[PDB]
Amino acid sequence: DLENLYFQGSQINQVRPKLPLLKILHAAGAQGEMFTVKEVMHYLGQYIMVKQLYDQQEQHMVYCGGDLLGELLGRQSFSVKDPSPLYDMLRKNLVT
Ligand SMILES: COc1ccc(C2=N[C@@H](c3ccc(Cl)cc3)[C@@H](c3ccc(Cl)cc3)N2C(=O)N2CCNC(=O)C2)c(OC(C)C)c1
Repeated sequence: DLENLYFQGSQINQVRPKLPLLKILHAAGAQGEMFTVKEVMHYLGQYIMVKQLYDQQEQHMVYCGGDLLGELLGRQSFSVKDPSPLYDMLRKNLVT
């Protein structure tokens, strides 16, 4: 089966975060250094919640400036409604 052959070694698609992003996931309670992209998103959400980087009024708004997360994103702020910067950062900080 060629479809089986193609997908072998590639059915979970784990990533190894680059060291600064790994430190963020660890601060949100992650362990080890291999994750699914779904796990990375869970831990990043948790990180923002535990470091209180969101705005209690406009909870879609993240103020990451002066946090390690802001350094990785190259931003002072972002909205979960317009998550382009997060896509960019994860493309650069997740290794297959
Ligand atoms: C209107 O209020 C909302 C609405 C949605 C999100 C959100 N939306 C989820 C989400 C957003 C963008 C992408 Cl690309 C993926 C997932 C996910 C998330 C995951 C990673 C990051 Cl870096 C930020 C947010 N994410 C969350 O982490 N949420 C889910 C909703 N409530 C929560 O308890 C936490 C949200 O996130 C806060 C952490 C800012 C707040």
